[PDB]
Amino acid sequence: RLEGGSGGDSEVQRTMLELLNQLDGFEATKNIKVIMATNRIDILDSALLR
Amino acid sequence: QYEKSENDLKALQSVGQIVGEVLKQLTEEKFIVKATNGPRYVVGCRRQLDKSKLKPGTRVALDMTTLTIMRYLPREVDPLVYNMSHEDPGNVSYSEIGGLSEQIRELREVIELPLTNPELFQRVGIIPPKGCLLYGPPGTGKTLLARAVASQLDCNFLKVVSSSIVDKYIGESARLIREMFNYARDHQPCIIFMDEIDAIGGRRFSEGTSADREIQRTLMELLNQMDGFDTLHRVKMIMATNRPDTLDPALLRPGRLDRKIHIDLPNEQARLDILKIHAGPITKHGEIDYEAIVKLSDGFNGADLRNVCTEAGMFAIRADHDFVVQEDFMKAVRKVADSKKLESKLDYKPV
Amino acid sequence: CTKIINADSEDPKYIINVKQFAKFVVDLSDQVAPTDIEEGMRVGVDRN
Amino acid sequence: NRCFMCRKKVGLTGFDCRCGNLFCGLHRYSDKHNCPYDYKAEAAAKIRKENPVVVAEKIQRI
Amino acid sequence: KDKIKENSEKIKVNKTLPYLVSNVIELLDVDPKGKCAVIKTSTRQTYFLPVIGLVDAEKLKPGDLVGVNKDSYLILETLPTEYDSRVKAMEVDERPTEQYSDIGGLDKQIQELVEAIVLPMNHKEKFENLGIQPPKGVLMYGPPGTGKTLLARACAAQTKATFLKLAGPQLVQMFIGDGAKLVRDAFALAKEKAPSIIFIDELDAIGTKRFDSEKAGDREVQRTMLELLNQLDGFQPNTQVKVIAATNRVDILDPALLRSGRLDRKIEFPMPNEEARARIMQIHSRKMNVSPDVNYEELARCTDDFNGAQCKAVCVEAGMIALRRGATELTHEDYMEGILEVQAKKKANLQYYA
Amino acid sequence: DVLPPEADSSIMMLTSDQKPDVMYADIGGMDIQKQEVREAVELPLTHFELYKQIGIDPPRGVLMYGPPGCGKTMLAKAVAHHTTAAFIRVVGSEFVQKYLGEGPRMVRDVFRLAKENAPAIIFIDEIDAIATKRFDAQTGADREVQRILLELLNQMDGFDQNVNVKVIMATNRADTLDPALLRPGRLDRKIEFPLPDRRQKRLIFSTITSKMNLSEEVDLEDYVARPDKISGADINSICQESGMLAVRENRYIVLAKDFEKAYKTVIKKDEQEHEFYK
Amino acid sequence: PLLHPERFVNLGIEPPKGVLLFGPPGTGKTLCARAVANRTDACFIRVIGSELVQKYVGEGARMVRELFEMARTKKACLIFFDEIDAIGGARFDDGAGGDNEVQRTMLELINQLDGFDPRGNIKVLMATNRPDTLDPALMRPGRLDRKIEFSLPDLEGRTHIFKIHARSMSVERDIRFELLARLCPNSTGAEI
Ligand SMILES: Nc1ncnc2c1ncn2[C@@H]1O[C@H](COP(=O)(O)OP(=O)(O)OP(=O)(O)O)[C@@H](O)[C@H]1O
Ligand SMILES: Nc1ncnc2c1ncn2[C@@H]1O[C@H](COP(=O)(O)OP(=O)(O)OP(=O)(O)O)[C@@H](O)[C@H]1O
Ligand SMILES: Nc1ncnc2c1ncn2[C@@H]1O[C@H](COP(=O)(O)OP(=O)(O)OP(=O)(O)O)[C@@H](O)[C@H]1O
Ligand SMILES: Nc1ncnc2c1ncn2[C@@H]1O[C@H](COP(=O)(O)OP(=O)(O)O)[C@@H](O)[C@H]1O
Ligand SMILES: [Mg+2]
Ligand SMILES: [Mg+2]
Ligand SMILES: [Mg+2]
Repeated sequence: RLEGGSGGDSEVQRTMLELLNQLDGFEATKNIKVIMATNRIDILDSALLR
Repeated sequence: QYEKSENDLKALQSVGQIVGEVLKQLTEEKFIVKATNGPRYVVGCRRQLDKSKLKPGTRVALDMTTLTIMRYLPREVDPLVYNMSHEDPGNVSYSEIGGLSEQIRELREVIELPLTNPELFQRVGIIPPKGCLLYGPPGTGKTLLARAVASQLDCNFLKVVSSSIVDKYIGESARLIREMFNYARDHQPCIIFMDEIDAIGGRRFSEGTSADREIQRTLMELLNQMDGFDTLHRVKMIMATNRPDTLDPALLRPGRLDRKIHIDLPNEQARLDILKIHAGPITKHGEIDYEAIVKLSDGFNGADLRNVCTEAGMFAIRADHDFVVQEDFMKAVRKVADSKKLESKLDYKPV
Repeated sequence: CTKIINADSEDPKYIINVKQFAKFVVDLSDQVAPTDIEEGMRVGVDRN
Repeated sequence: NRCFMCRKKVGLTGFDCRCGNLFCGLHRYSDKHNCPYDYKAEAAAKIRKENPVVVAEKIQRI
Repeated sequence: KDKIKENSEKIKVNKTLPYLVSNVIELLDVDPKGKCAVIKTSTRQTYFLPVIGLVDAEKLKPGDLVGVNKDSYLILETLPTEYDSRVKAMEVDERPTEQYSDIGGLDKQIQELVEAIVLPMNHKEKFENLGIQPPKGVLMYGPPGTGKTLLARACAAQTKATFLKLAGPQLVQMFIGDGAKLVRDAFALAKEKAPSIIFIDELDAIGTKRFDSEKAGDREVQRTMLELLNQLDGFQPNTQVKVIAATNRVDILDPALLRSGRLDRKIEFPMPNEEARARIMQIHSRKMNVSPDVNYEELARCTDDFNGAQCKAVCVEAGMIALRRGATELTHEDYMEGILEVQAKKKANLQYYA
Repeated sequence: DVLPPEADSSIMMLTSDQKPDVMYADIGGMDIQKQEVREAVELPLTHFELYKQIGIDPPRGVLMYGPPGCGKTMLAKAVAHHTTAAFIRVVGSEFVQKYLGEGPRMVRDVFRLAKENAPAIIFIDEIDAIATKRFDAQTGADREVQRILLELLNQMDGFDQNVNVKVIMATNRADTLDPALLRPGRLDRKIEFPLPDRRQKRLIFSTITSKMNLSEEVDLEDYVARPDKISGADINSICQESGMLAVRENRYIVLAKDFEKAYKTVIKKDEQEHEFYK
Repeated sequence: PLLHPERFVNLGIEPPKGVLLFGPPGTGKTLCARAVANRTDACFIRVIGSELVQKYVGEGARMVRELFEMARTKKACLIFFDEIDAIGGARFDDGAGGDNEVQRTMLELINQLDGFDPRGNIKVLMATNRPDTLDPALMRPGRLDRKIEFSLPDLEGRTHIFKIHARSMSVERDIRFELLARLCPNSTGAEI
């Protein structure tokens, strides 16, 4: 999240913002899914992605 | 004066040169060199440079315009060193200091003896020690002892504050250590001294700040070039600090830091002795009871007793008696001893 | 533009750095008076 | 080395009052030696040098 | 004479004004046979000149600053060594006036200061006939409002040696290092001006008991401070500079700071007992038109637990208070009201007493 | 013109003569991990088709880690003395010059030379100075350092899976590192140099004591029984202290008292306890 | 003292350059700041209290240097601080690993405020809501001289503020506000 925010943007959270840029579209999955598996689950911006 | 004018006339038409190193010899007249400030070039000698002496890594002088090798020169001069090589003025021998003659002799075996008579170490067949550490309360004479020791050689001794090494750039600090150990590699019987490692020493940090990383890298250069791959010869390391507890254990293991010398406060006899030391050049009377002064003397640095001798002279200046009475001694002792109501935590556990 | 360090005796003989380029011993042009060129000053100098 | 308000010899514990005279710790105060200096005038003069006469933006140029 | 005229004439021509500075890196001597040297310019370039130029090999030393020709790359001037610009700011040039008659209630401490500093600067033969040493380092500690700035600016106001100031936080720099550079440049500066006294205030800001301290802060502060200790006492001592420091709280400092030679004499400052209060009020009541019916003893005994600053402040407010009614002289009641203002009265209804 | 591939290097391998003079049998008491590493590197030059027929996939690089002075370098210092391949020793933090990308340029210079010369052994000591985990900051440094991390990984991943280039890294703290190095394909063989045991203490004592005169009235095992949690380098300090002790006695022969004083010097600083805790 | 540097010379006094404001919020301190700045006739300089805390060491002090530089350059200039609690409120040292940098910066404001060759012609106006948790060094007079507070209007300040906030608006000619303020025993001008 914005921890590496105003102080440089870290080049990564922005690409994540493009990720959410695409997920915030229209798929309904149709037949397409996206899986994810991660530790350190209490840092990311999952509030918006819920 | 006309001769001087002719001298400058001849001096006018001399142009400098570029300084660089020899990378590798491509052919008999083709060489690969690099400017000290950046890129590299392909050059040739003149006719009679004695090209055999040119080796990969040597240093040479190049023509500015023609850009060719002229006058290959010896190693370089590392300005963090000359200010710490020909800098210290003289000093009285260790006869001046006293009270710790056990340690006085003890350093002699690790430094003076193994170079003067290396035969015995070979006869028993045991390698001499490498590095020694000095620790104890401030004003135990830690710096002073090193001053007396360096006062013997005075020419083959390097001294370091261990704090002027930092800089503004990313590297530029380890490299100083490199050329230090390389000059010390140049002269064979080199003595290195570093006071107050705790600035550069540290112990470790769980990914703190980046400047911490510059520091820790600058230290790990020491850890490498102490034991590392290239062994050392006639390179003695003397370290000085106040609290050893704040240092890196990897630096504290034997091999790098061979022996840990412990300095402590003076005993009664030591206090009497140092008191006699500073008491020498003092216009006084045949009335001095050193014993009573030592009796009120409990736990005072050599600089502390020096302070006593100073203050007693202060009371002597009071009333303008050019001589010195004994009572001003005890008065100054009471004052100085009173002043130590502000110094707590003077001891530190070793390591 | 550059920055001034100090002056000398009987003459300007000014010591100046540019910013990171190099430090020089330069002099004022005739378009100026040798009064308001005190040290620690940002001053414009010819490139040539 | 001596005072002037009581002639008591001192030495290095003397004082140098504005009036050019040395005093002991008892007479160092201007009210213990009748100091003949206009502290008030050097007053009205220091404050006048340190005090910047402010000017409400008016009647500047032409 | 004609010939020397011509040669000097050419010297003027080829010795132009613009020079590129550089550093004397080292000197050598090549055989077939005189001296030689190598230089680094300000442009990060090294040059080897066999012919030195308009300078003296004995005069030059490793690590010097010189004026060199741009194109020829020849040594043409010897430059006086300069320090950091921040160092130049630390110099003192005004020389204020704070003669000792202005300060009060600190006779003893004043004696202990003039002893430790003034006499060593004046009568060295007195310290030599008995012949031991002069002290090394004076410290002022106590409550903030006791007046620590007064002795500094006053003694500098009286003496004529090179007084040099210093602030606490100034030694802290953005980039790591820069404190060792700064302090060392300062001490060398006082070296250039052998009659030299340096003052340091808020010494606690740099002096602090080290400990297992993490990523930042201390990790340059103790470096700079250690540079201060070593540059102050120990390796290569000197006698051509005297050190005065002052703080508020003493407990944060390290032992090596207050050992016995880095800071020789310790001076505490107790607040005005009675007569120091009364007399200080009598001192700032020097430039004000005073009705000559005023008891500074009454003023003192009613002024309890104040400092030199506050006692000054009451005398300040009294004049404006009388200025409220436009009166010229003052009254004891005026000082009383100023006391009330200085004391920060809270409220009313405190009437169920008595 | 095209130059020889090894011209622009700025660095040389282990020179023709700088063998550290450390016999492979010199390290007393490291039979398991010494031999294990020796097969970890040299064995995949003599036995390869077993790796294809069974499938072993010999790791490109190996990591060493342990307490500070467990012979970590004492082993790599010896392997170079008893091998023939190209060897290049590498400081941990020499590529940190204040230029822009001189770090990754130097990494290119190194790995291009390693690929160029022959089957070689690149040794990087004290990788902890670089292989952090924390993050990318921005003052003037973590750009230049972490980009050299990236250069190291880039030229670390794709050699050919066929060139005989053996990478050996080692530190004491195998914790403050990026697990990107902890990946199959980059580094697989992980080796610690833990403290010795009674037997390895006996071996080290035999090897060390075998050099000095050692008068036969000194019982070695008697000090061996004291566990004391000693590191391997401490033993050498012990025999040193005893030796210089007898020398201080003006004696060319060692006795047991020099060893009593030995543990009374090195083994000293061990006891601080408050009995009422138990 | 500024617009009339005459009386203080004719009597021989120095004005208290250091003023602190305090009291409950929403009361008339900001308003006083803007009004004084209205007739400021001076290089008035805002200062936001949190602007000084930064990521690097000493840089905030480097701010302060430029502050007192532009001050000394601009003759007869005013400085305002606001909620200076962030700067140097205490000297927490029981476990001395908390706040230190803005403590050092606060020390720089100490020195460049008073000590060693005073500033000359400068005036300092501060204001805080909790003037209770501050380092006493700022509390020393000479720096923070006067302690003006703004209270809560008993019944009539609210009346007059009805005349202030009720005047700049359109209403009928049938005004009366004493009836109002008698109805709001405890309300500020902001609530007015
Ligand atoms: N005895 C005194 N006579 C006159 N002024 C005094 C006295 N004691 C304190 N002061 C006042 O104190 C003010 C400066 O503050 P002080 O010297 O008490 O220490 P400070 O504010 O902590 O600054 P520093 O860091 O220099 O100690 C001076 O303006 C001075 O008028
Ligand atoms: N098996 C062994 N036999 C003999 N000596 C040993 C042995 N293991 C370690 N040592 C001792 O330890 C030293 C080896 O150096 P050391 O192990 O400290 O290097 P290192 O671990 O790479 O140091 P660092 O990693 O802290 O830079 C030798 O001087 C040797 O006396
Ligand atoms: N007596 C009054 N007359 C007119 N307006 C007032 C009065 N008291 C308060 N106000 C109004 O209420 C608001 C609060 O006043 P002000 O901003 O001075 O309080 P503050 O102390 O600065 O606030 P805080 O304490 O939250 O920083 C102002 O915007 C002002 O318009
Ligand atoms: N035995 C002694 N004889 C003379 N001077 C001593 C003695 N012990 C200590 N001193 C004085 O104390 C100082 C010791 O300082 P140093 O060795 O730097 O200790 P630290 O590093 O703890 O400050 C010396 O300058 C010296 O004058
Ligand atoms: Mg090693
Ligand atoms: Mg003060
Ligand atoms: Mg407000």
